Amino acid sequence: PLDVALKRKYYEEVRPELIRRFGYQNVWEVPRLEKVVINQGLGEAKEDARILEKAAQELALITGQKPAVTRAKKSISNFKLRKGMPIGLRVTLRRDRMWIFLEKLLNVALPRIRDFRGLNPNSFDGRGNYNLGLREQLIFPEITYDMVDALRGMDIAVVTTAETDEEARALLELLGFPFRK
Amino acid sequence: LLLECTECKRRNYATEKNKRNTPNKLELRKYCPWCRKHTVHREV
Amino acid sequence: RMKYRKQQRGRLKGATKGGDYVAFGDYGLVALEPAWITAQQIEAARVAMVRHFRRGGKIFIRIFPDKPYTKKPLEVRMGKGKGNVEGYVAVVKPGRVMFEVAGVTEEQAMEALRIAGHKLPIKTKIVRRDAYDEAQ
Amino acid sequence: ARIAGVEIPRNKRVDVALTYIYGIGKARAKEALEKTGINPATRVKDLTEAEVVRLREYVENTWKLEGELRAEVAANIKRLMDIGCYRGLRHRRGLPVRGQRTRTNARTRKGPRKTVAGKK
Amino acid sequence: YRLKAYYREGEKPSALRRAGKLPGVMYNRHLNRKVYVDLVEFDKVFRQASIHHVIVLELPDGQSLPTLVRQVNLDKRRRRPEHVDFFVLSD
Amino acid sequence: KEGIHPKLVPARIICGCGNVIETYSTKPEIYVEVCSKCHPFYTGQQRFVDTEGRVERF
Amino acid sequence: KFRVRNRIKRTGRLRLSVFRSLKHIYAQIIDDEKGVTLVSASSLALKLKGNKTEVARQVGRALAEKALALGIKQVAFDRGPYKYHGRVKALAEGAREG
RNA sequence: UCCCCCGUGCCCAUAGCGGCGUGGAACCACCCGUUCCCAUUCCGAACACGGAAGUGAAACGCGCCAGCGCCGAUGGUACUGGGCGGGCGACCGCCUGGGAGAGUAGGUCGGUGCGGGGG
RNA sequence: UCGCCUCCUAAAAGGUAACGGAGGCGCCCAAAGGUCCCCUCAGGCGGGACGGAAAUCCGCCGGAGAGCGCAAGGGUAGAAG
Ligand SMILES: [Mg+2]
Ligand SMILES: [Mg+2]
Ligand SMILES: [Mg+2]
Ligand SMILES: [Mg+2]
Ligand SMILES: [Mg+2]
Ligand SMILES: [Mg+2]
Ligand SMILES: [Mg+2]
Ligand SMILES: [Mg+2]
Ligand SMILES: [Mg+2]
Ligand SMILES: [Mg+2]
Ligand SMILES: [Mg+2]
Ligand SMILES: [Mg+2]
Ligand SMILES: [Mg+2]
Ligand SMILES: [Mg+2]
Ligand SMILES: [Mg+2]
Ligand SMILES: [Mg+2]
Ligand SMILES: [Mg+2]
Ligand SMILES: [Mg+2]
Ligand SMILES: [Mg+2]
Ligand SMILES: [Mg+2]
Repeated sequence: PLDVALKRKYYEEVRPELIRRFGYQNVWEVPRLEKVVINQGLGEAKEDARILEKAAQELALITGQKPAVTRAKKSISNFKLRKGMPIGLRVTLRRDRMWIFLEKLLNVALPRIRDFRGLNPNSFDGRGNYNLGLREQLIFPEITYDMVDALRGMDIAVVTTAETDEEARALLELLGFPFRK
Repeated sequence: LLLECTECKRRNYATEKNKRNTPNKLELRKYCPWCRKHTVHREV
Repeated sequence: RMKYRKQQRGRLKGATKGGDYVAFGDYGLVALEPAWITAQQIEAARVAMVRHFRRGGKIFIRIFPDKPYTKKPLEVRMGKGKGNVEGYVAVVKPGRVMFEVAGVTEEQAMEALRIAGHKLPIKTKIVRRDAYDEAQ
Repeated sequence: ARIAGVEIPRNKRVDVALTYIYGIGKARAKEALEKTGINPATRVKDLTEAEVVRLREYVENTWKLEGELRAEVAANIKRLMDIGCYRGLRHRRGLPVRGQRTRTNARTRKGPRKTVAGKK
Repeated sequence: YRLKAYYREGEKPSALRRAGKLPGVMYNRHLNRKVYVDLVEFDKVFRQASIHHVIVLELPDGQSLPTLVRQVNLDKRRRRPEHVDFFVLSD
Repeated sequence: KEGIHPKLVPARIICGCGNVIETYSTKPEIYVEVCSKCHPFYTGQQRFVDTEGRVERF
Repeated sequence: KFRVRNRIKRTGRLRLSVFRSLKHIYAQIIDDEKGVTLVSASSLALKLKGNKTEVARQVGRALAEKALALGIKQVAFDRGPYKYHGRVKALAEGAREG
C-alpha cells in the first residue's frame, strides 16, 4: 500500500536520524531509496524443451512485479548461447513495491540464509549502490521446496541517492540491513 | 526464387524475389495493378 | 609485425621531421645524407659499438627498420618481389640522429661512433651533447 | 516444514527425518524427539506446527549444526593444516589418517584409479 | 649572462644567415620585435647558459632587457641554430 | 501496473518465534520459520588452551 | 538526455514550438530561414487555473486567434519531447488540420 | 531603457569537461499521487495525467577558477606554383612569389538574435 | 588474369597505367523494406549467487574508438544502430 511499515520507519526515524547524524542541510540531501533490481542470470536454453520461464513467475510471485526477459547483448561461444535472445531475467522495483519487497527481504528473508553471519560491507565502493547476491532463492516467505525444480539464485542491487558509500551505509544499516564486522 | 504476384485469378504479375525456405507459401501483398486499383496479389 | 606491407620505395626527399636533435644519452651519430639504413647495418654498427666498448653503456638505436625492402630473385617482371632480402630498412633522411651512446666517456664514444659510421653507408657527424631542449 | 538450514523432510517418519538435517543422526533423532516430547513415529506430512517449532527450539538452540558445526569441522581441518601435524598433513594431500594402510586400499580418500604404473 | 643583439626591421632572414646572424624574436605579452643576435656569440652564450638561465639582451637603443631564451629552431640538416626567440621577462 | 499482475494482497506474516510482520505479498496467509529473534545468539566455541587446561593439569 | 529532436525533422516553415511545463504551457510560431518568433501564448499567464488539458486547449484557441490576427494559415507542429497527448492542441483557426 | 527567468535559433568548444558559490517572489525542475488519458519486452524510473503540501538537495540557470581541454598569433623554417643552376648519383643550392604543421607568447569558461513572464 | 566493388599507387578537381600493393561479389532480406514512437553504443572503473578475464544486473566516466548481413572506404547516435 502506501503505508509500508519499512517506509514508515524510514520516514519517521531514519531521515531525522541521518540528519542528526551527518548535519545535513536539506531534506532531499538525505539518501533516499529509489531502486531495487533483481537479476537472474540463467543461461539455460538447451534442447529437449528447456523452457524455464517458470522462474519468471516465481520471481514475480516473490516481488509483486512481472520481470522481463532480457536478451543477451554480446554473443560469446564459451557458454553456448548466442545470437541475442534466450534468457536473462530482470525486475526493477521502485516506490512502495520496492518498500514492500524490502519488508519481505530484510526482516523475513535474510533472517534465512543457510549460515548468514551477515552481509558484505565492502560491497558499496564509491557510488550509492549496495549490491548483494543470493545463493538460494527460496529463503523468501513465499516459495518453499514444492514450487520449483532447481535452485535459482538471484542477485539484488539497491541504489540510493547517496554520493558516497558511507552515506548509503548509514542509510541501509538503519533501514534494517545487518552487516559483518 | 524469383516469384511474381498475380492479381487474384487475374493479370498483373508484380514480380518480387522470395527467399523460399524462409517464409513464402501464399505470399500475400496488397499491390496496385495496371487495372482495377488495389487487390491481394498472391504469388505465382 | 602488422598491417600489410610490401611497401613502395617512396623518395628520400627533404629532411625536417627527418632530423631534430639528440634526446637520449650523451653522444650521437647523426647522418649527413639520405640513405636506406638496413636492419643489417643497424645490427652491424650496434655490435661494432657494444663490442668496442665491451659490456659498456647504453646504445640507443633511435631508428627502426619499418620498410620492407624488396628484391626479385634474379628474374624478369611479374609482380612485386618476394620481399625482405636482408629484411627491413629504416628510411633515414639527413640530420637524423641514428645512434646515441650514454654515459661512456668521450674516448670510447668517439672511437665507437666512428666505427658505427664506418659500417653505415652514410657520411656522418658525431654530436657531443647540449642540443635542443624545452624545459624551464 | 523446514527445520534447520532449510533441510525439509516430507512423508517420512520423524525420527529418521531429523537425520537429513546435518549434525543430527539416528541417535540424536531417537533422543531429542521424546526429549522435547513428541511421539517419534509420526509421519512429517502430518506434523503439528506447534510440535514442529517445539522440536526446532531444541534443534537449533542446543547443539551446533549445518553451517555453525560444518564450518568448525572445516576450520578444524584448516587448523590441522598448520605447520605440519601428521593429521593436518595428509589432509593437505588427501591421504589416510587414522592408521589406514594405503599400499593397496584407500580408494575413498584417494580416487578414479590413476593406473599409470607398471614395469616391463 | 649579458648578450648584444640588434633590431631586424624586416630584412631577409636568408640574408641574415648569409651574413652569419642568427635571427630571432624578442617577445612576451608586452612587446614583439624581430631581432637578430649574432650567432658567433650566441653559440657561446647558449651552450654555456641553457634555457634555465636568464639572458639579458642589450639592444641598439640602450635597453638591457632581461629574457629567458625560449625556443630555438635548429637547422634540421646542416647542424646549427636556425632561429631563436626570446621570452622577454616581465616585471 | 498493467493487465497481468500478482495482485499483492495485504498479508500478515506470522513466525514460529512469535513476530508478526504486516506486509504486502501474494498468498495473504503466510508463516515462516525464523525472522528476528535470532540476533546475537547461541553457542560459541571453547578455545584451545582453555579446553586443554580444562582437561588436565600437573 | 532527451536528445529527441523532432525539431530538425521540420524544414517546412512556420514551426509551432510548444513547451509543456509543470505549471504552464507555452507555444510560439517561429519562422525558419530567419529565426524570428512571430506569435506566442502562455497558458497560466493568460487565463484559467491549472486544469491543464482544458487550459492547454484554450491556449491553443488563443494562439490560433493570434495567428489569424496576422493571417497565417499553414504551420507545422514541434517540441520533440511532445508525445502528442493530453497536452492538446486540437484546434480550429489554424489550417494545418492539426 | 537595463539587469532576472523562460522558451527558441545563429556562430559552431575562444563558448566543452571538471572544479569552486549562488538561485527559489516568480518562472523551471525535483517533487505528492496513478483515480483520469496514455504508460513501460519489468518499473507513472522514462512517457503521461492530476496536483500543488515541501525543496533547490540533484537537474538547470547565473557568477569566479585554468586543472584538463579548445583556440592560438608575431616571427622563422618546411613545402611549393614559376624561373635558373649544381649533383655520374641519392639529391641539393639560388632567385621569385605564396606559405604551413607542430611549437612558443598568449587568448578563453561565451558572444548573439527573436517572442513571452517578471522588479 | 579476363566482368563488377573498395582503398592505395593517383602527383589536395576529375580521370590515369603496369603480370604494382591489399581485399571482396556472382548474393541476401517479407522485415535486414516503409512509416510512427521510443532508447543509446563499445569500452574502462568499481560492485554483484552459480556467473569466463567480456554472459545478465546496478552505478559513474564514457562523442563515437560500438553497430550498420557481407570486403574496404565514405558516413553515422541531432541515426543510417
Ligand atoms: Mg527460374
Ligand atoms: Mg596407518
Ligand atoms: Mg523544438
Ligand atoms: Mg556557445
Ligand atoms: Mg577544480
Ligand atoms: Mg551557496
Ligand atoms: Mg515560490
Ligand atoms: Mg528541464
Ligand atoms: Mg544544486
Ligand atoms: Mg598551432
Ligand atoms: Mg602556424
Ligand atoms: Mg575556462
Ligand atoms: Mg566566454
Ligand atoms: Mg582525386
Ligand atoms: Mg534499416
Ligand atoms: Mg561486480
Ligand atoms: Mg555478477
Ligand atoms: Mg559505430
Ligand atoms: Mg558478401
Ligand atoms: Mg560511411
